[PDB]
Amino acid sequence: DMYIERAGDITWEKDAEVTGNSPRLDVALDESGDFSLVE
Amino acid sequence: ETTDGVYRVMTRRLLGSTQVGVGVMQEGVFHTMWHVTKGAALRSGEGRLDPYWGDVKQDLVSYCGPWKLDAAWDGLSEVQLLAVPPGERAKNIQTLPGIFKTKDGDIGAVALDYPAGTSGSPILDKCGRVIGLYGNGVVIKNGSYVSAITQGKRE
Ligand SMILES: N=C(N)N[C@H](CCCCNC(=O)[C@H](CCCCN)NC(=O)[C@H](CCCCN)NC(=O)Cc1cccc(CN)c1)C(N)=O
Repeated sequence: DMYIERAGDITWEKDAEVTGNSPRLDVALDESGDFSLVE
Repeated sequence: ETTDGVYRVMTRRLLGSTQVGVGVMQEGVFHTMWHVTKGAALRSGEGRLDPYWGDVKQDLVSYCGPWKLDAAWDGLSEVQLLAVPPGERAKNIQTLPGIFKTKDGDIGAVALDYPAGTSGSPILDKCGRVIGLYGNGVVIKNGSYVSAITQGKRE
């Protein structure tokens, strides 16, 4: 049995850490909601 | 009513108290990913939130009303993942999305790796609008994780 708990406001943070790449990937989405890579 | 904001989704059916995901309360509707709740009802204090809409293929579900989140990545600007990891304080991470290219169009994707229980954390634009939810993704050639920016449709 699941319950929810507030964790914060939804707000842009001005001096947030910046990280992560920006890959462009060919993918397929199946009927079960799973993404898979195309190659 | 229950305050707007980002929420942990918890269960006590497993060992101790376990965070299975995250979601967004906006305009009286709770938004999370289908694989977090499987469509089950949720408790909010002494109140009950009943599922209203969901779709396994989109991996989304809304409670108490229809999906409300309609902002979209602009395809150019950096975004922020408001990550809410299990047992850890909510934290904003800024990133330039990549792209999932599919036969039915392109969507943004964020190459950030967090525990499974972070599923449903919101991704925001520079105006603070939720442009989608984190946690439905792929593992790429080098083993790293990339999540779609998964957004619903507002009726
Ligand atoms: N593998 C990683 N380095 N990171 C992921 C980050 C998970 C963030 C939240 N999202 C999830 O837990 C969804 C649930 C299922 C949603 C399905 N609609 N998960 C995923 O999207 C992917 C889907 C892959 C589809 C491929 N067709 N699943 C995983 O990754 C599991 C995984 C895969 C490889 C290795 C590990 C190592 N424990 C873990 C992890 N499992 O820790």
